[PDB]
Amino acid sequence: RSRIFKIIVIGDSNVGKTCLTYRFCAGRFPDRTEATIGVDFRERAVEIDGERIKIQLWDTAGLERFRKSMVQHYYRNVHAVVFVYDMTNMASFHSLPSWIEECKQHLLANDIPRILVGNKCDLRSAIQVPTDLAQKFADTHSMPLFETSAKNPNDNDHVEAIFMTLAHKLKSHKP
Amino acid sequence: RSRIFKIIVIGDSNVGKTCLTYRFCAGRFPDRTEATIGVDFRERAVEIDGERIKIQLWDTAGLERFRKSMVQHYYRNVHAVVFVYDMTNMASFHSLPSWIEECKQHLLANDIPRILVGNKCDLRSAIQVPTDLAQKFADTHSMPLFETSAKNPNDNDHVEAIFMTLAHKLKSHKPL
Amino acid sequence: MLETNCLDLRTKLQDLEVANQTLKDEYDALQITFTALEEKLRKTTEENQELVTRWMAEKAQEANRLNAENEKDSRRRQARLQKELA
Amino acid sequence: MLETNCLDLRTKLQDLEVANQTLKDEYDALQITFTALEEKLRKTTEENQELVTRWMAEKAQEANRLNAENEKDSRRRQARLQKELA
Ligand SMILES: Nc1nc2c(ncn2[C@@H]2O[C@H](COP(=O)(O)OP(=O)(O)OP(=O)(O)O)[C@@H](O)[C@H]2O)c(=O)[nH]1
Ligand SMILES: Nc1nc2c(ncn2[C@@H]2O[C@H](COP(=O)(O)OP(=O)(O)OP(=O)(O)O)[C@@H](O)[C@H]2O)c(=O)[nH]1
Ligand SMILES: [Mg+2]
Ligand SMILES: [Mg+2]
Repeated sequence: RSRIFKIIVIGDSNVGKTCLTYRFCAGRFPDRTEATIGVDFRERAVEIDGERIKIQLWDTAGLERFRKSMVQHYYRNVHAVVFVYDMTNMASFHSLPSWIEECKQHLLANDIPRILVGNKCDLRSAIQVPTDLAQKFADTHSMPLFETSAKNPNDNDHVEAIFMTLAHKLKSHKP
Repeated sequence: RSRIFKIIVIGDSNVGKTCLTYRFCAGRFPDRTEATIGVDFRERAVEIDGERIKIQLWDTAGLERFRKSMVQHYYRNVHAVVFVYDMTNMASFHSLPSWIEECKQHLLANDIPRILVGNKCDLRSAIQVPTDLAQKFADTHSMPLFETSAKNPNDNDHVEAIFMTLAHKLKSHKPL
Repeated sequence: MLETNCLDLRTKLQDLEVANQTLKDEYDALQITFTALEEKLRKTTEENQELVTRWMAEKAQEANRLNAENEKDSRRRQARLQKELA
Repeated sequence: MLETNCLDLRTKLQDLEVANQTLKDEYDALQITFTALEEKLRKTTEENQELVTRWMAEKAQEANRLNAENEKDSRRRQARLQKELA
């Protein structure tokens, strides 16, 4: 009865895709990370309404050379798309339109949920992307905004709450 | 429920360890090979004298940088050792004593069988290692010799017969 | 030598020597010593490209397998649901 | 010339003092232009080492897990074999 949800994680290198996905699946911060090559797969079984759901996260590569022939594979039968930037890096945020264009060119359906996540919110003194800027971007693209920290998983929007909210939204096929 | 026999395959780069082991387990010649990195694992279930046995071949790397800090893993709980050289490459035959010495320093029991396999016997016009040299080597070290071809698997000593004979000896705990 | 004379040509003799310690020979020398450097560089680069290409290809094959498995499971679920509607 | 004069020697000396500094220009333009290529090589070799080290680390972990798995299956099997005797 265990159904699967393929959720891909997309974004510039070093915004924290590996740390976020690992934080959700392992329940700890990575001892050490390296640039993801190709993709890494992390899964977590959870229960929602007594039904068993496997949240299958694809931790994609942000470097061009390390994602070069993978994008078709990322987008095949994807159930949801998570875009990620670094709250302390404005350039990672200005990248989102190109990530969105890639998504729009590779999706095979018009009803696949997308969400927007700002990471490293623990780095308050070095934040470059104010909430209202991110919020407007998110709203005008029909995406919820989350501001979060893989390093400190209970700060602002809880890391657990992001993927669990998304999984609840997928399971019940609700807005 | 099935016994697993761990059999490692050791020798210089390019002697054809990947091709031999892939030949035994997949029953084909590789579409292409590249230098093995670390190790490749290939398995084949067979039936010997009524019993199902899983033959687990460790296709090791022959390049120094690709086997770094792996040897402890190669030799942990090994059941048999296959040394391989290229019959068209005398240098790969001359490496055999150092491979033996590595084995000796890392084997944890004195009763693990070892065998010697010369590969690429199909390249008859380029062979550098005469049978009698290799035979004397194998005898003095208490190893059977086989001269085989992963590419043409029924030439001289059949590739299948090699690993099957070994697996029979392991299953019986019989001499070579 | 506040006033140079003809014997100060024995100092030009010194310069026709200190020069030919480098003059011409060292050019053709370093040219080939570092036409060999270009080769080790391009070989190390080639090696990098082979490594990354091989890694990426394995990842692509793994992502393909996992997609196919997800698909198998999805067909199971839908088939079960169709059995249930009956 | 069949008989060299001072004019001959002089214009020769000027021509050579031209080609010499030309060659010095072409030597000083390779004396460090390859000293940098050195650094590019160092960098690419370092990259190569990083990649091979991460790949080899993954293989070491996978071999370790497989040995533990084999051992686990051996103990389990002999556990059934011990159960049957009772
Ligand atoms: N302070 C802080 N640092 C973080 C956080 N998340 C990730 N980082 C750091 O950001 C750097 C990049 O992290 P990764 O997860 O490796 O980056 P990535 O997005 O997966 O990058 P690629 O795999 O190359 O695409 C690392 O140094 C992390 O430690 C966070 O929530 N807070
Ligand atoms: N003619 C002929 N060529 C062979 C045979 N076996 C292997 N080769 C070739 O020898 C080359 C080396 O083959 P591999 O099997 O990859 O060598 P290896 O021992 O696994 O090398 P490493 O993984 O680097 O240790 C390849 O080009 C093979 O095609 C054979 O039986 N006959
Ligand atoms: Mg990553
Ligand atoms: Mg190999």
